[PDB]
Amino acid sequence: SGFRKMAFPSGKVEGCMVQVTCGTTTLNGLWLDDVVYCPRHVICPNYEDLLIRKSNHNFLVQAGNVQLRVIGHSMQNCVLKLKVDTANPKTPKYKFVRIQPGQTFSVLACYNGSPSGVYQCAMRPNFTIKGSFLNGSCGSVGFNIDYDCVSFCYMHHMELPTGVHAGTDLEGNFYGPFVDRQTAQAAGTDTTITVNVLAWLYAAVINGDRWFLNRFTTTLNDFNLVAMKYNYEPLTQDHVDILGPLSAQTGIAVLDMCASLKELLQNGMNGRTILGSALLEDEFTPFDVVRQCSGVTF
Amino acid sequence: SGFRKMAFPSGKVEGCMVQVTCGTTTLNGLWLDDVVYCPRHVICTSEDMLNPNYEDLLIRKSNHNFLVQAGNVQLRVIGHSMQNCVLKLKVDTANPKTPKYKFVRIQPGQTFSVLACYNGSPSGVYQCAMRPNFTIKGSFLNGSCGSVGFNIDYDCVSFCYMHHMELPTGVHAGTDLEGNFYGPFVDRQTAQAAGTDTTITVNVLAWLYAAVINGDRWFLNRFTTTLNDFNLVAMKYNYEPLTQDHVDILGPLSAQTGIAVLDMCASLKELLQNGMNGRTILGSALLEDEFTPFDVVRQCSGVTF
Ligand SMILES: N#CC1CN(S(=O)(=O)N2Cc3ccc(Cl)cc3[C@H](C(=O)Nc3cncc4ccccc34)C2)C1
Ligand SMILES: N#CC1CN(S(=O)(=O)N2Cc3ccc(Cl)cc3[C@H](C(=O)Nc3cncc4ccccc34)C2)C1
Ligand SMILES: [Cl-]
Ligand SMILES: [Cl-]
Repeated sequence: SGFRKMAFPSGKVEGCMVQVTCGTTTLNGLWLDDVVYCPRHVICPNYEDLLIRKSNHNFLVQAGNVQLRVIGHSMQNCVLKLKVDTANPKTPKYKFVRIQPGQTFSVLACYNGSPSGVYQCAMRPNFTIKGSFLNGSCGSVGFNIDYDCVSFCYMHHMELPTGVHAGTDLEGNFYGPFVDRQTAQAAGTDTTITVNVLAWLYAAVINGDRWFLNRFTTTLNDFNLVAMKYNYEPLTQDHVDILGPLSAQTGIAVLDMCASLKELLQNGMNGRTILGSALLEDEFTPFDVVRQCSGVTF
Repeated sequence: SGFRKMAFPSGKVEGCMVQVTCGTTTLNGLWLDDVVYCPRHVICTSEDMLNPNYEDLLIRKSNHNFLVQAGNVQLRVIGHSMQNCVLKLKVDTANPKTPKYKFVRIQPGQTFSVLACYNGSPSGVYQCAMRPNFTIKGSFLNGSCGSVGFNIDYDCVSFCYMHHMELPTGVHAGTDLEGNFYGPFVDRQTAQAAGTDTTITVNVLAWLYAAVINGDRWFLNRFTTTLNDFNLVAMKYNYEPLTQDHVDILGPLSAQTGIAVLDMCASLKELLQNGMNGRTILGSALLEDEFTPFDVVRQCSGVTF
């Protein structure tokens, strides 16, 4: 029993974190084999012009108490790839994957190449993340672990004026319409991840919280008309299919659970809580609910 | 900016997790140097749990009855002893991944990270608090026994909790790493229930100071309160009494924000009376009590917004 915002164990990622310094800027880098990946704003804009003025020895890379020697450099989108002479002996099995809004991942927050904390978060529909980052956190990475393979999906680049965060995949492509420069940038109006709220309602049922269940059902179209009114993302047939296993385990049809959600949106919780929360939680995917209510190990 | 329930990076603890099997029971163990620590109930057979005589069950065991697996490698047990509710298995290999560590016993209100494991393999990491009733609101399934709680201040891992059991309300009970249980609990299947839980007042205050640091003051008021008047009100909402020690501990956060502890107490008193009226504080519609004053200082900026 119990339901917590759980992150993947961060060990395999901790062994990849390094400090990257260029001039007066210090941030975090990800050392995999003989390459260190970090945000290109460490050279700071005309990034080709700023980069051509740099030599290998201008980049100081520190792994623990050991200096790594930079022997090459190149830029890929908004990521700087620093070739080093030493391959990371702690390099785990890994992939670079680009995630979609609604997907969750673990963030290992680092400062000066040293990990300070791990937390779980979701890629919002507006492509920002509600993270916890201070100055110096740039280069901190997001990941998921499947068996023994680490799938790196996020690299932290910046904080927006509302306190939320923006970054790239590990190939340097931004999530969202953001740019790596000090210009007028703002997060778009966010929405609630509907398929995730439904997954969390199924987790509440699995843990014994059933007060919100009702005898009613709904069509997908009627549910989507109500979802649009409350700034909830549209629920698709793919979402209904993905929720299939949780529907079978609890005996509550997806559209039957949609009718419970509709009543919660139209009437509130009325002094009650669900899994110790007075808000409808949307940062647990259907897979996160299955994994936490089954004890999958890595 | 931002405020999340943040756990410590679990790497140093992952390298210590092993699987311990005795007969038909399999659970997790903590391998530090040449000793594996695990709950002593690994030697019980379910029926034993009603009234187990651990000394009697243990005397019938030899070293080779305990199977310890570290990854894909079997460790050889060369000695065993019981210390309170923990079994200490001496092994022939010292853990080369043993971090710098201490065993610390914590007080209610203190927070820690939990590395939840099954079959000696870590599955997830989350942040917890020792409730005032000595239970923890964890997320544990069958096979999680032996999972540990810890803090990593600086480069030293301080182990403070080992998971032993789930109570009928879904909450969890366990011991420090010397095998002493937190709370009036026993490692026996007896009628045992968690006492009435209360809200950790000093932690809610710390979290209100974190909200002010991050730029929110809507909940503040022009009033102050005495410590005694605050406690008379707080006790009516099932909040733990606030002591002079708590007021002293909140000193640094009071100086950083310019808001006296008893002025923050007056704000809390009003929040308990009025609720939030559609508003949130740090993305929460409830008053959060699982961040200590230390956690707020650790995570938040030194400059107030
Ligand atoms: N809005 C807003 C804030 C962030 N700015 S800034 O001027 O410090 N800033 C401009 C900038 C522009 C482009 C890029 Cl790619 C990076 C960056 C940097 C960046 O955002 N860093 C950070 C990242 N995360 C958490 C931070 C917390 C606190 C301060 C910086 C933080 C620096 C004011
Ligand atoms: N209440 C209640 C539940 C737990 N029981 S039990 O019979 O499985 N159980 C009695 C028992 C008694 C004393 C001691 Cl020390 C250990 C234990 C064990 C224990 O609690 N295991 C677990 C531990 N954690 C999370 C669990 C989740 C799900 C099932 C077991 C879980 C076994 C029913
Ligand atoms: Cl010791
Ligand atoms: Cl303590």
